[PDB]
This record gives sequence, structure tokens and C-alpha cells, in this order.
Amino acid sequence: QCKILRCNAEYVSSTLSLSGGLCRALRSYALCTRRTARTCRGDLAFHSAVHGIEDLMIQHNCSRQGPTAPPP
Amino acid sequence: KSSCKRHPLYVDFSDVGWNDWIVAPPGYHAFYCHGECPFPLADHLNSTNHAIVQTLVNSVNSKIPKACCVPTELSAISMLYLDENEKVVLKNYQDMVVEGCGCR
Ligand SMILES: [Cl-]
Ligand SMILES: [Cl-]
Repeated sequence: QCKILRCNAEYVSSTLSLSGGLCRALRSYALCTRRTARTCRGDLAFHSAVHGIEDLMIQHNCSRQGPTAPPP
Repeated sequence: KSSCKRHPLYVDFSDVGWNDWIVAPPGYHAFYCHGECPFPLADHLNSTNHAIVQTLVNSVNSKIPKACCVPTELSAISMLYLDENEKVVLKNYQDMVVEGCGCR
């Protein structure tokens, strides 16, 4: 049911290969947590992840949505 | 900074003056644990809920330290030491070699 190990793994993987890049990885991490939220209601590691992503996104001043490509 | 992992450590018994009581081996690969413990810890199955909570508390209060990189699995070694009448005695020594490191 709870798929937080896969979110943790993907984020650790993304940060091993390298602030613009970290914010992307943090947004993917946030998206991943949201997608398994329903199966992690009582999971401690899950709620720690959600706290850590927010803490890390406040640091490095990440945007929650990610930049759009501008017109040609 | 490099994250929590196992590092080489060969213990030479001559270098510590232990060759007088240790007949065999002349030394052994002991290893040691070292490295930073950053969020997320729960990407390892050898950490703990307390270490995960401490890391969360540390992020809100820097006075509370981060988890520490320590051995989470140790293995035994057999050694020969000298007994009475210079009798060579085989003995197993538990928790001598690092087999795994984790953030605790
Ligand atoms: Cl965590
Ligand atoms: Cl002993």
C-alpha cells in the first residue's frame, strides 16, 4: 500500500547526479508523495518526507509548479 | 559532504602492541562508519523511526543534532591468544567487523 520508499529512492537517485536541479527533484518528490498520500495516511516516513520536502523547498526558494517554457 | 557509509580500517596488532597476546591473526579488517545523515533517512531500512523524527526536529531546531553514522551490523572473528603454559587458545570475538552502516 504505502509507496514512500519509491519516492525516497527516486529523490535520493535524482540528487546523487545533482539549486534549479534540486528544486525540480523536490517537486518530483512532492508529486510522488501526493500520488501515494491515500495509502500512507498513518505512515511516519511519509509524513516526515512531506515535512522535509517543504523544509527543503523553503530553503533554496523553490517554486511549487516549475517554470513554463516561454513563447517562441 | 559524503553520506553515511563503511570505510576501510585494517587493524594492525603490532601498531597497537597487541601482537604480544594475539598469536594470530597479525591484524584484521575492522572497517568503520562515517558520513553525513541527511533527509531522507527512510531510503535505508537500517535507520529508525526515532532517527527520522530527530532529523525532522533538527530541521526545526538546529540545537538538536542530526542522526549519527554508526555500525548497524557487526560480524565476529576468531583469534588465537596465549594462555597459561604458553597454550595457544582459539576464541571467537563478537562484534569485531562492520558489515553495515546506518543513521541512528
Ligand atoms: Cl525521512
Ligand atoms: Cl573479549
